[PDB]
Amino acid sequence: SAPADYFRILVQQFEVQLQQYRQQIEELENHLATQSHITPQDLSMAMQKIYQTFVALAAQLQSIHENVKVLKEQYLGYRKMFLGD
Amino acid sequence: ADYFRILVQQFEVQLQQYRQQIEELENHLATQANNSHITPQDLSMAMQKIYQTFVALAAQLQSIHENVKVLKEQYLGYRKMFLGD
Amino acid sequence: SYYIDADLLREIKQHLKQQQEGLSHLISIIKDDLEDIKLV
Amino acid sequence: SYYIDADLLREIKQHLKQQQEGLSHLISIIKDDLEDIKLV
Repeated sequence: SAPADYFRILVQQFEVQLQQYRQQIEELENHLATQSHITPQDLSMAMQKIYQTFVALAAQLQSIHENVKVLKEQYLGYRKMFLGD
Repeated sequence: ADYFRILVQQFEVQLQQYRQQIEELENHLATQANNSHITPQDLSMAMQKIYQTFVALAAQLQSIHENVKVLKEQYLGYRKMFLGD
Repeated sequence: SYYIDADLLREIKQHLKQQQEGLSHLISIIKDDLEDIKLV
Repeated sequence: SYYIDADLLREIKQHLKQQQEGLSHLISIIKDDLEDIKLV
């Protein structure tokens, strides 16, 4: 279906964006003038984990999408059985 | 309090209740001869299978919310670092 | 012939539809959170 | 005092915001899926 194809395309585009933005932000960070006791490396590590959360969330939403597909298949299976086929 | 978890628990209770209401309706199903040898018991099983997918979906939504909570904490953490605490 | 009670099937469907709406509600909260949160 | 470049922080924030919006678009499609699924 169009929605399912568009979802797949959005996920691929999201992955690309994550890769690109990760680098763009990393370059913004090494240009930080700091020190307080927070090094650019401290910020970089924190940002890296933020990136990891975004990757996780995208994967989790993809799994939700797939499980809703399963749900639909099971609905159809039940309906078919209910109707004697 | 974690109000998202409260809402998920309520959804999970609704699953239990609605499953039982459907189980009452399943007593009204009739056995007729068919190529597939379908019985009310087969339908009941197929229905429960649908419910197991709802169970999985609700738990997965809770797990996504947990990551949104992590994201919020990470944002606050990075903000604090950037702003010199 | 294979006669089935469509009213009965509709009673079952109405329960499941409510559950679909419940899932949609939950994921809508997640969406609202992702739209509201900000680094600063 | 502790001076920080808010323009830079805002630039970082805007990148993350766009990613949040991406996730939110995925959710929208799932909500449409949940609205459209019918037992019959």
